[PDB]
Amino acid sequence: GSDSRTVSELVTNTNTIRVAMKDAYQRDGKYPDYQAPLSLTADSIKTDSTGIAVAQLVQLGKLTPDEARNGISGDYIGIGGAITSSGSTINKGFAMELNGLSQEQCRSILGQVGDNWEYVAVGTSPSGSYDALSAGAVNMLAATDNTTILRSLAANGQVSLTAEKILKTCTATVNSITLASR
Repeated sequence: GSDSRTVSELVTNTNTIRVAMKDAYQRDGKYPDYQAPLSLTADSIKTDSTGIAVAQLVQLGKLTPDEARNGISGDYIGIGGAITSSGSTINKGFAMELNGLSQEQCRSILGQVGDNWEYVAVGTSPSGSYDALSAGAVNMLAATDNTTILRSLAANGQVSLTAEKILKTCTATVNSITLASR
């Protein structure tokens, strides 16, 4: 991406969070349910005990508040469950949602991270909201298309998100990216 403020930090945070999520939870074989981080502060990320994943990671000492934050939206990063089969009742994956992105920010982020996640989708969740995560566990096996469900565990779902392909997405004025992994 271009020399645009904050995008490199958010991208790096996605990596840092991935490492921390694996360290905290992978041994359990399942990941935490979504709880909204949208009212957290730099204080309360250290104290909230309702099950917000970034708060858990900070309280485990595996992450700090700046590493948990989306500086583009000004929200702490949303993290919820993801499923790996139809009608599963276990979060066998996790999903993180990056909200409040301009077209350029969204494209830049996809150009840096896209092919490092086995599920990638683009939505329209604004700053202050996590529309995908609040809707439920993310379906990692939804069929891909060229605009919304970009990479998934569906048949032929590990699409290479080249610069050219990224031109077909992030096309709204307000965009969001959901990344998910086993």
